[PDB]
Amino acid sequence: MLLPKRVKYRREHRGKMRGRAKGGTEVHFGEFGIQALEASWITNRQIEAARIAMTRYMKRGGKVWIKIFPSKPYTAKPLEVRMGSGKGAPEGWVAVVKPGKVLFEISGVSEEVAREALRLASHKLPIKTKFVKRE
Amino acid sequence: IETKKVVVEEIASKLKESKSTIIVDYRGLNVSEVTELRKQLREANVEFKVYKNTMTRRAVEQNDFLTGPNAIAFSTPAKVLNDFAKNHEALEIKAGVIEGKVSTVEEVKALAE
Amino acid sequence: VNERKKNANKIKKLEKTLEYSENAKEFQLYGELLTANLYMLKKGDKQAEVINYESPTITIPLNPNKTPSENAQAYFTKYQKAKNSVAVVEEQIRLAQEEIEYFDQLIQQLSSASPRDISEIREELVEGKYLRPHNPVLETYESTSGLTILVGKNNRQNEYLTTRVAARDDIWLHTKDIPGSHVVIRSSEPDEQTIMEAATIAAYFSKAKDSSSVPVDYTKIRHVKKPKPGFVTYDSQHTVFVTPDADTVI
Amino acid sequence: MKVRPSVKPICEKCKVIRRKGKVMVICENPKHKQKQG
Amino acid sequence: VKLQIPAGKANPAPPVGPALGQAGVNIMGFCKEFNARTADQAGLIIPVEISVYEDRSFTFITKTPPAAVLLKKAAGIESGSGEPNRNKVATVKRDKVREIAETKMPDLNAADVEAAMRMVEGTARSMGIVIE
RNA sequence: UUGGCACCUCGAUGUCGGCUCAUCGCAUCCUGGGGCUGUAGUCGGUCCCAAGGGUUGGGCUGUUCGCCCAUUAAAGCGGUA
RNA sequence: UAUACGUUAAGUGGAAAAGGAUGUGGAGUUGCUUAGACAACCAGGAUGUUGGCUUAGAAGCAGCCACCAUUUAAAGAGUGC
Repeated sequence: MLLPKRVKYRREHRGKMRGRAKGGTEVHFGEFGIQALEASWITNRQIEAARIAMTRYMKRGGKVWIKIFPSKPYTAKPLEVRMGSGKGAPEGWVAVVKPGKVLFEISGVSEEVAREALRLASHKLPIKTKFVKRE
Repeated sequence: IETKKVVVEEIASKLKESKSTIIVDYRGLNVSEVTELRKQLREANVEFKVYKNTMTRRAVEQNDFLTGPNAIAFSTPAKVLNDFAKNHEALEIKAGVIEGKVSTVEEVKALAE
Repeated sequence: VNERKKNANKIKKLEKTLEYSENAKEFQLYGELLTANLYMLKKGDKQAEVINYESPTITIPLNPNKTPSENAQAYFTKYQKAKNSVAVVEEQIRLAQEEIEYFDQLIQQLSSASPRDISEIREELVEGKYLRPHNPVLETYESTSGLTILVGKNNRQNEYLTTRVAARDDIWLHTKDIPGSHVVIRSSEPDEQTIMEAATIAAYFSKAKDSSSVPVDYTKIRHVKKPKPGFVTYDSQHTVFVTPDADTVI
Repeated sequence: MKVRPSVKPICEKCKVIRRKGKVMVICENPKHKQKQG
Repeated sequence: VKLQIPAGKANPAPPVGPALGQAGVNIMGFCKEFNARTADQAGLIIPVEISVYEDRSFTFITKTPPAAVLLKKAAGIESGSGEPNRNKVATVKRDKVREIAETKMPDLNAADVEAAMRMVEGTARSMGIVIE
């Protein structure tokens, strides 16, 4: 459950996930990676689920290199409450994702193993994905 | 491709080098009996190998018996062969040749005699 | 003392609890016999008159619903389980006994202590996290042959002296018994006068001070085992019966 | 049967087919028998 | 049917008793017959084959010891490597390689001494032995 | 369901529970027909098709709900201000 | 009830996702392939060896490590039961 240690503002606007990514569109730390085909917010619980999933499938395998970090916080008012009276309290932390963006990489491991692990992770994630490799 | 070319080449080579050779089936026998045959021909100094019918024919012309399963036994032999055959009796001893003279079943048997 | 006494009673609990689940070998032997006799046996039977491989004749019970294979495998399973639990309890025993011996040596040191080593012992225990909140190591006095014999009532300072303040061929003198301090002269190779004088310093700061029957063990530092803390074994050792002494030991 | 939308083969002998426009799985192992619905 | 049995120890029941109780033959007379033939190094785990015709006509054949047995007697060790190629813990000599080769030449397929040696070398790789 | 928004209704839309009267859906409680089973049998579990019919009487509580007694093939979940 | 070219066959059109699938249409890359491929049928599918460790037992297949050599046309110190 990743966390930014320190932040300026505990409360931010949400934003808009228009367009494609700026960077991180291609694997370069590792060999076999995964990228997105949509745009969405992703949570520390999602990423750690995917991470531990692939690492359990691999059991010693090489290196991973996540390519993101949930910097963004997201609020949520308490339950059964009218509107207004200030912005809701923070709940967790979020990473924002554009399409064309690489999320997880892999090295030290064969292609079939990598593809299967990333499949497993994709099923923990909400969005549509693609298997990718380095050029 | 060229690999198969090389293969048929050396087959014709060892063929023309030999002057006794026998052509048999390998079907209906276990690897144990097979290796028994192999060992007794190793000590006999009688070579024995396994090839495909098509490339075998290409080597020969570089006839009718060449179909079906076919292994070959070079003596640059028939005794040990027919002994193994009388022992096990799940074989074909279909053909032979000597000095390039195509030997009949009865003729290779006679050399075994 | 509260902690050491607690650990002692803890292992007492564990031991008197251990005496009630010890049916491992029976199940092992039963599984052996059943796998040996897995051809005379019906599925549906209650008992089995069976011989041990001394040729007794044992009647092993069965589950009349199961196969002999299933039953024997269940016996192996129970053996496995009892084996596991006993291993657990024995590990806990080892832990507790290590702790108890650590605290017993610690109390020996605290009995034969000086404030300079007590200040170190406190930090040692805070490091062990039993508590909460730099070269001075040893303390010495006179000895035979006009020699100097250094010691430390603290376990940590004693170890610092034994390791960093002497060589391997030097001699360490300590108790030949349960618990006492550790002390030696720098390259302790002096006469039998000093050999017997070190025994007095050993018997003074020991588990039983003023005990007139305390044997001291003298051994080459080359065989001083630096294996909890201060769990130092020893070899290349001799032992001499001795007794406590007065401040003339200084 | 094992009715489910995530229909797959399980063992190598499991054989996917289509029947009446529906997807189904065949195997000698009936527990591997599946269908979408 | 194969049985891995020390020579002088016959009728240590629990392994072997079942080995023929399905056959139903005399276990112990057979065992002492096995000892009588295998008046050998007790502990030498002989591979003995047995063949029983349906009428209880049992005939058994002792054979050369295993490669692992001979190599553990050579190195004087108890066990091969728990993780060979991560921790080699055993070693024996090329002369001993020749010796065990020349020993078990009759049984193997390899007419070549050196090929039999290669077989034993693969075995040594499997059990964590190096050669000198 | 608890709720959020305030769109009709404040020149009046009566609001819990119960009685009578039923009616509809099926994500079926029983009955019917099947697959699988860690389904021996008897009983079961789970899933699938099926809404034709049926789906108890009492004690306590205003109660709904719930607990309890005794039965039943079963004592279904909900909508209809 | 037009013209020409194609697509779909679900009544999609005429309601919706994750995910799943020898659905089909159009291209494009690539391996093998009449010195004979894919499937099918016949036969073989072995030896050190039961690879060693662990295990009461682990013998190709509880698990750790390794995964070599021989007969070899080839047989994995082993794909699944």
